Amino acid sequence: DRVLRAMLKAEETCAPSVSYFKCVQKEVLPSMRKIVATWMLEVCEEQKCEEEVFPLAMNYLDRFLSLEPVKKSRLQLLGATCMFVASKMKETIPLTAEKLCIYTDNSIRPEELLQMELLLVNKLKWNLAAMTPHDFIEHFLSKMPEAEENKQIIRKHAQTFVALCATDVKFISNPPSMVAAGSVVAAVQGLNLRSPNNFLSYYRLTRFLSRVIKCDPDCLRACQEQIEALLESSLRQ
Amino acid sequence: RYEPVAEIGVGAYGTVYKARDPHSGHFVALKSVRVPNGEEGLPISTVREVALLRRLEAFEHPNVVRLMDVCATSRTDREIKVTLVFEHVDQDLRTYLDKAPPPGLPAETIKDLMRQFLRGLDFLHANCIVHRDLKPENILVTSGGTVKLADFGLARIYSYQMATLWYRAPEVLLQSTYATPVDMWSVGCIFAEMFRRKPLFCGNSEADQLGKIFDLIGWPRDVSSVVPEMEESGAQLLLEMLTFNPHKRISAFRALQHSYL
Repeated sequence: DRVLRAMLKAEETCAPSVSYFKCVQKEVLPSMRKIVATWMLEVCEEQKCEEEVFPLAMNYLDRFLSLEPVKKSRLQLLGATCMFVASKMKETIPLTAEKLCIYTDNSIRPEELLQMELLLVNKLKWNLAAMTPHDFIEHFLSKMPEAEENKQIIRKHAQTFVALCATDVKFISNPPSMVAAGSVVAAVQGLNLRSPNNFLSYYRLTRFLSRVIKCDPDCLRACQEQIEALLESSLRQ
Repeated sequence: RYEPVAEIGVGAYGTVYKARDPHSGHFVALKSVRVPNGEEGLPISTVREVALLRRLEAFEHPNVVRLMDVCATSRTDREIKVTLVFEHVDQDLRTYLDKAPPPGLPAETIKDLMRQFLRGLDFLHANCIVHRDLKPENILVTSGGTVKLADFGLARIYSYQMATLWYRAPEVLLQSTYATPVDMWSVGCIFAEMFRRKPLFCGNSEADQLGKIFDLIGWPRDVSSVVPEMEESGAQLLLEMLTFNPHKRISAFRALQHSYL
C-alpha cells in the first residue's frame, strides 16, 4: 500500500522502448533477441542461478538496445554482459566472466566482456537495481488469501510464465508489474481450474491486482491472454 | 559530457568539484572514487552499493540529495575511476548558520531544520542505510529552506581509495560499529552546533574526543552537566540523543515524535 509506489516509479525509470528495433536497431531482429534470450535462460538454469537473474538481465538487454545500435555479431556478447551484471546484483556467488565465455564456446573473451560491462553500466547510468517481475509476484503474493503451500506452487508457475515472457517481445511492451500480474493470474487460474475447492484467490484476481497496481484490468486480461497463447507455443519445443 | 567550474572543497571523500548539465542547465556536484580493476571487471561491492543508491532516487524523498548519474572512466589494468554525479545545493549548513542574525536563531528555523534533518535520516535508516560521516559540510540547504542530506553510505564505496573526529559517536572508533544509531549521536552534536554555532566535543584524537564526552555525559573502561543555551525539552531530547548506550538511545523516528514537536 506504500512502498509499491516506489516500485512503480523505479520500474518506470528503467523502462525500455517498444520501438527500439525500428528506431535504434539496424542489424538486430526479434528472432535474434529470442535466440540470445533463450541461450541466456539455459545458462541460468544450467548454473542454478537466482531466479531473478535472467529477467533482470533481459531488463538490461532491452534497455541497452533502446539506446545503442549493436551488431548482430556483438549481440551474444551483450547477452553475456547482462548476465554478468545481473548476477553481481542478485547473487551471493556471481557468475565469473570466464564461465560466461565458456558458454559461448569461448567465442568471446573476459576482456571483451569486461569492456562491455563498463559500456552497459555507463549507458544504464548505473541504474542496475531495477524491478523484475519477481519483486511484484512477491508483493502480490503477500496480499493474497493463500496458505504457504499454495503460495509456493503459484510462485513456481508464475516464475515459469515470467521466464517464458522474457524471451518474448511482450517483455518490452509490458512493465514488470504487468508481467507479474498476468503471470500470477494465469498461474492461480490454471491451478484452481484443476482443484476448484482450492486456489480461491483466483476469484476477481485480475481486478484485485489492478487495484494493487492502479491500472486498467482490460490490459491485464490482454496481457494474460498473451502469456497463455505464448505458452501454447512452448509445448512445441 | 560534464564540465566543471568550482570546488565545494576537499572533503572526507576527496575533491568535490562543480559542473553544469549541458542541456538541463542545473548545477552538479562531481565526486570520484578509485576502485580496483580486478579480473572480474567492476568490483561487486561498487556495482551493488552504487546501484542501491541510484535506486533511492525512486522514492523522491525531498530531504536527500539526488545521485543523478554515475560514470566509470579509467580502465588501467588495475584501476577504475567512478565519477559520482549529484544534485547541487549552493550553500551547505556551515555557511548558512554563520549568516544567521545574531545570536543566530530563533527556533522555528532550528525546530524545522531539525525536523527536515531527522526526516531524511529516518528515510535512509528505513532503507538499511547508515551515514556514519554526518557533517554540516554535508547538510546542504536550498535557497528555499529545504535541508538535503549529503554524502550517505559512501563510506562503503570509498573503502578502497580511503585505504574529522568531531562528530563520531562513542561506538566509533572505539570499535567500528557502523550501526544505525551512530547517526543519532551525530544529530545531537549537530543539534547543539545550531545554537553555539560550533562543535561541543570537537578536536583531538579518539582519546580526548571521547574524553570530552564523559565530561558531560559521565560498557566501560578506565581513564579520567547540561549547560543549555535556551530549552529544556531541547535538553530532555538532546540528552536522549547523546546517550552512551546506543541500544537505550533515541531513534530518528522516535525523535521526530518528541514533545519538542
